[PDB]
Amino acid sequence: RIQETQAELPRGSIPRSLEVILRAEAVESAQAGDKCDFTGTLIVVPDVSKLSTPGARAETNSRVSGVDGYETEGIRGLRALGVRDLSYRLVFLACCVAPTNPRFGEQTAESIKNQMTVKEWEKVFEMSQDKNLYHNLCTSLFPTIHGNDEVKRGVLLMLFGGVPKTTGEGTSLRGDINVCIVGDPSTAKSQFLKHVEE
Amino acid sequence: LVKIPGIIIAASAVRAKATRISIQCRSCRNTLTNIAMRPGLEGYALPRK
Ligand SMILES: Nc1ncnc2c1ncn2[C@@H]1O[C@H](COP(=O)(O)OP(=O)(O)O)[C@@H](O)[C@H]1O
Ligand SMILES: [Mg+2]
Ligand SMILES: [Zn+2]
Repeated sequence: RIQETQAELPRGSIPRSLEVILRAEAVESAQAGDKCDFTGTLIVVPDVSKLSTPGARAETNSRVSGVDGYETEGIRGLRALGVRDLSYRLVFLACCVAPTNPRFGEQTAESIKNQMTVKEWEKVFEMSQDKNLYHNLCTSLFPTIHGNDEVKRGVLLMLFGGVPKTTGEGTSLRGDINVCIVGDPSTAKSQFLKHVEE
Repeated sequence: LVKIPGIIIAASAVRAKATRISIQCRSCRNTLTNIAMRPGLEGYALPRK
């Protein structure tokens, strides 16, 4: 089940949600939260509709009339004529799947290196080697917020995270960084959060 | 439709063939009056329900 992206909502509307169907190789190619890009064909699917208003019956074209005691009236006649309601839903049949915004042009560092192209890999390498990368990342990630350099640095470290670990007895050592911002109103806290999300 | 010549060597008595029948249900006693019988040598299969 997918729903329309926020970039396409009309005014005052609720996003339209439709079910798309993946077949064969693509069966598990979409995961929750992903901004996928389904390519395929729209289709209709017969529906067992609960509409109490009759509509669009389909029946035989052979003119047959029940004899006395077996008249084509009621459920008997409906069944004999083969009357069925033509109620449909719109469903999407996706042959291929792919993210809307590709990140690159199990998981491991070598896997990421291979997945990313030569230009992207060289850019990553050169920025990794670049000096003052800490300040560069902070500034490039928060180009509108002034001050709060400590908050910027903390959020960057949170984004990079730690190294989760598990002890011999089983107890786990959390490696994720938790950050909280407390302060006076209009101090850019929501701005930091929205930067992080976007 | 055929027109043929012959000689009648027998003639059965004149009996009563129903052209309409009224069938009544045993349980509710409701009727299905005026069921059009076919003409000639032919029978009728009563409704089962
Ligand atoms: N230190 C700051 N530097 C740049 N802009 C700021 C700063 N503090 C507040 N603002 C501006 O004030 C606006 C409202 O801030 P807001 O996100 O509501 O903070 P809070 O949620 O903590 O009240 C923001 O859109 C932001 O541009
Ligand atoms: Mg706020
Ligand atoms: Zn009866």
